[PDB]
Amino acid sequence: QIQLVQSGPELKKPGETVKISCKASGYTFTNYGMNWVKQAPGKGLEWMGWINTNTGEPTYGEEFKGRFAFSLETSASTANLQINNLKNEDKATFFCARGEDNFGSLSDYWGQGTTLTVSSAKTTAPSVYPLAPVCGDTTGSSVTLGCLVKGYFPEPVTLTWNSGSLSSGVHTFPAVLQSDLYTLSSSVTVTSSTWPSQSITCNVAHPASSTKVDKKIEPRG
Amino acid sequence: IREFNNLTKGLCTINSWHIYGKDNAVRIGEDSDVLVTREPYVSCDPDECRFYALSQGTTIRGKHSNGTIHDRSQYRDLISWPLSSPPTVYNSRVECIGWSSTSCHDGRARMSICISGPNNNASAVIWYNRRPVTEINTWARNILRTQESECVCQNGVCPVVFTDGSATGPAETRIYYFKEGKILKWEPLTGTAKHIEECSCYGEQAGVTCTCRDNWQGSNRPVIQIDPVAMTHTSQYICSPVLTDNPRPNDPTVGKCNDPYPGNNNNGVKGFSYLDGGNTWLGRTISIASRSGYEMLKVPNALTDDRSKPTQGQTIVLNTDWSGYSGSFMDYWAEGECYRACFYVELIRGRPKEDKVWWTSNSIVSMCSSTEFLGQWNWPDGAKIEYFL
Ligand SMILES: *[C@@H]1O[C@H](CO)[C@@H](O[C@@H]2O[C@H](CO)[C@@H](O[C@@H]3O[C@H](CO)[C@@H](O)[C@H](O[C@H]4O[C@H](CO)[C@@H](O)[C@H](O)[C@@H]4O[C@H]4O[C@H](CO)[C@@H](O)[C@H](O)[C@@H]4O[C@H]4O[C@H](CO)[C@@H](O)[C@H](O)[C@@H]4O)[C@@H]3O)[C@H](O)[C@H]2NC(C)=O)[C@H](O)[C@H]1NC(C)=O
Ligand SMILES: *[C@@H]1O[C@H](CO)[C@@H](O[C@@H]2O[C@H](CO)[C@@H](O)[C@H](O)[C@H]2NC(C)=O)[C@H](O)[C@H]1NC(C)=O
Ligand SMILES: *[C@@H]1O[C@H](CO)[C@@H](O)[C@H](O)[C@H]1NC(C)=O
Ligand SMILES: [Ca+2]
Repeated sequence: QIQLVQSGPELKKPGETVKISCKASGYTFTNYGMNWVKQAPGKGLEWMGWINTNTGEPTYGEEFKGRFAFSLETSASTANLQINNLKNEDKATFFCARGEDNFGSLSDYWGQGTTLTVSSAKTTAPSVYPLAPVCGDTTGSSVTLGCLVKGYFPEPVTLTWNSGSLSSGVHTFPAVLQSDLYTLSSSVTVTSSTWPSQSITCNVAHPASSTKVDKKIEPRG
Repeated sequence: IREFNNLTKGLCTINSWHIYGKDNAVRIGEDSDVLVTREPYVSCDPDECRFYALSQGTTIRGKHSNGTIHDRSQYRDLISWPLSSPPTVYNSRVECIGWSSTSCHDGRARMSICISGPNNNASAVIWYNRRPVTEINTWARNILRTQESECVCQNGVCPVVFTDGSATGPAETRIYYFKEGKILKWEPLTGTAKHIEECSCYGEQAGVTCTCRDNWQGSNRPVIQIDPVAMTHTSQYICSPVLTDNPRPNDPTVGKCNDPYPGNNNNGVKGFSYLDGGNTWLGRTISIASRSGYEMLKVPNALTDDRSKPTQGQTIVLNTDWSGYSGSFMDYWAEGECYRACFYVELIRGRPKEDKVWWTSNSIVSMCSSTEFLGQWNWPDGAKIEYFL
């Protein structure tokens, strides 16, 4: 039906330029202009502007006329936003969303969001640990065991237990930046019959480094 | 003609639409003495067709242009000027004074009707042959209004649809019957239609059809058919799931013929439709929420079917361009076997959506039908709000 996929999230150090792509599907590009929105973390939603996907000409918001530049490859129905001289205060997730009407007073159908971290910090791979318990039956016939993904940059990391099969019982806690790097953790609770009998595993992917890790939480107690 | 007109013919096959007129008023208006207007329409004399519109009494560049968002004021004047020229200070013909109007030629002379007033003491004066002939005063004292399209005449009888009352409630609509400016009869709205506003009318085969706006609950238009011979009428909604008012909910799969189709209330925009069985064409804005884009869609037996989805279309104004009011007109004195079906679309520019300027205004596009299946273009007002700064 209508789908708008955006580029993968980018790491750029202060000063560079970044072109985020929004490849639109499902509708007819030429009849519906594009809205670009800014979701800062601590602030909520900001209309950045709109581009007439027919004539090509853009209306910028006041907070953005000058480092942001909307453009599009109509041939591929892609609308692209570029930010020149990245000031770290551009740390956000920019959305493309369809202007239902002329000028965009209604964004029906939004795209997935592209995240931008403007940092000078170095890409650092994570170091993954299996957090087995000093036994301790965690409530009725359940053992909870974890996996700690420590010290990497940047976000994200893709933690899955047992290649996706362990989907219930999982809590992956939000990653937190301790100044220069990230720490992550998830727990999973399984019944005693299941472990140490079946083979519980943590698979962790940090694609920035190009890292794919698989830790057996083997019983060390 | 030297004789009254009878609507003897029927519509011709609508197979596509061809451009009939484009005034380019705001584009030219950045440098000539083009008048600020809004609520346009077109009407034909037996001898020529002209553009009519409600003037705001200022040039678009003139400093008094600021604040023309207001619909009614005592500087409003109904004017006419040649087909496809701008409303120029030096060539518009003022037709009567007021902020609501209808006008139409009965074959001999023409009637123009301009309502003027305070919102609780409004008064219509029915001009016939450029002289003031009759005057009707407010029956419900809350804004007396009429068509903003042309009326159709038959054998001297021209029905006209007047609504006084609330645009948010029950209002008090009534069909009036003029012959030579005098009031032949007037009768109250009847039928299942809940609230009538800004009726668009075309005549064929001695019957006149109006497609209006339900401001209150409608998102599907009330259709009034009037019989100018017996001075009778009925109203209903259009059965089709293809919803044509603006704003509107998104079209259902089954529509509604005897009640408003529920969803967007206390709002609408004037519109039209040619209602003729297989050969029914409905016009609508493309945006479900704003007057941008205009398209014509063929929805066979739209009037009568709660399942009629479209079978052919045509784009008039892209969704990236602005549109507005639309209505029907025809050249009843056009030599043919049949009536060529035409419409106009008003193209609003200014406030509120382009508020970088302080004036609202518009230009006009109009089409008539062709039986050939011609190619389509899309027809922008065309001005750049940035050259007026
Ligand atoms: C050369 O010129 C010729 C002549 O013009 C060109 O051929 C014409 O091309 C037209 C466009 O390609 C074509 O029109 C289409 O006709 C089909 C019938 O087969 C008709 O369905 C289409 O109308 C729908 O689609 C348009 C957009 O495509 C919508 O804007 C429109 O509203 C109609 O769809 C909406 O309502 C339907 C009915 O309820 C729904 O079923 C549908 O889901 C849709 O819903 C959404 O839109 C509404 C408005 O936005 C909204 O209210 C609702 O809630 C939903 O959100 C379209 O008109 C002509 O048929 C064709 N004519 C001829 C004679 O061939 C030719 O291509 C040109 N050649 C070249 C090379 O350029
Ligand atoms: C007429 O146009 C002027 C601009 O030509 C409008 O002026 C603004 O009006 C507000 C009050 O509504 C002032 O406080 C602003 O400082 C004015 N500045 C600007 C940049 O326009 C005026 O309001 C308009 N409206 C009418 C009815 O005169
Ligand atoms: C017009 O129609 C009426 C009936 O509606 C008829 O009596 C009259 O003679 C007709 N006149 C012409 C010129 O057709
Ligand atoms: Ca409505």
